Amino acid sequence: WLLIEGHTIGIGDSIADSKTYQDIQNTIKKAKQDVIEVIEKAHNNELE
Amino acid sequence: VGIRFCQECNNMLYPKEDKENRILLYACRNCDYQQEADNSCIYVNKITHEVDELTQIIADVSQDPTLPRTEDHPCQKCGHKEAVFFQSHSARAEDAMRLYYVCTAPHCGHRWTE
Ligand SMILES: [Zn+2]
Ligand SMILES: [Zn+2]
Repeated sequence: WLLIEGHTIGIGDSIADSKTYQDIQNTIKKAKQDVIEVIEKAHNNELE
Repeated sequence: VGIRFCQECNNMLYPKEDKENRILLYACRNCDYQQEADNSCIYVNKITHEVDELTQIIADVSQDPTLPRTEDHPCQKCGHKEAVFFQSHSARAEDAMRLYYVCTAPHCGHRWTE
C-alpha cells in the first residue's frame, strides 16, 4: 500500500512560517536579556 | 609575622627565650648575634585567609587588548571616563564574581572595587 501512498522528507518539512520565526527570535532575545540581567546582578554583588 | 635576618652572616634569626630578663629575643643559630624583638608575636595564620586582591593587581593590565572596558564608572583621582574591569582572576578565590576596576589613563593606575 505504501507504493500507492508514498513517503518522503524535504525542505518544506524542515521550514516554518515567519510568525513562528519571529516568535522564536523574540524568545531568544528575551532569554539573552535575562542572562545579561543575571550577569549584572552577579557582578554588582546582588546575587543571593 | 615577618622574617628578619642576621646582620653578621645574613642567616635567618630564630626566636628564643631570655630566661632572666623575661623578654623575647631573636638570635642567630650560626653565630652569637642577638636582637631584641619589637613585634612580640611570632606565628600567625588566617584560616579564612581573606585578602584584598587589589594589592595583587598590577597597574599594567590597562594595556591589555583582551580585557573589557566600560564608560559608566570613572576613575576617582583623575576622573578618566574609560576603565577596564575583570573578575578575581585567581584560583582558590572562594565564591565571588566581584568586579575589580583599573583606570586606563596614562600615568594613572588607581584601583577600586564596587
Ligand atoms: Zn648570624
Ligand atoms: Zn585614573
